[PDB]
Amino acid sequence: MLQFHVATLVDNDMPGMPRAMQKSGKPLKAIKARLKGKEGRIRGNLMGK
DNA sequence: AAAAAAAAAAAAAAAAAAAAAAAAAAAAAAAAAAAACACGTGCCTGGAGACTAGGGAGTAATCCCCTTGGCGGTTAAAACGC
Repeated sequence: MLQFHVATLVDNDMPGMPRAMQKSGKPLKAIKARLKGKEGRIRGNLMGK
């Protein structure tokens, strides 16, 4: 479970790995979700601020 | 009048299609080491050549013994039938 919490802190988009459960019925938004994506920290905040 | 048990309110907690790259399994040919009937080699014991001389087999004559051939008399053996 410690490895599960560490992995979901790092990457919650890993297939074959149980998704982290948030309080509002959503998956947890990890740091990879903050960076990778069109609306991410790179494309939506550094590329397109 | 004081102690114990059940009921209810409050608080904490788990619950979509497409394409490139890599890993992997079945297969498959190529190439490098241990066996094994017959070939390579040297030795020798047996195969081969020559002379002697003799004794066992072939050849000639004879005969008589053994083998073959015929003719007749019941006749037991064979054949035929029910």
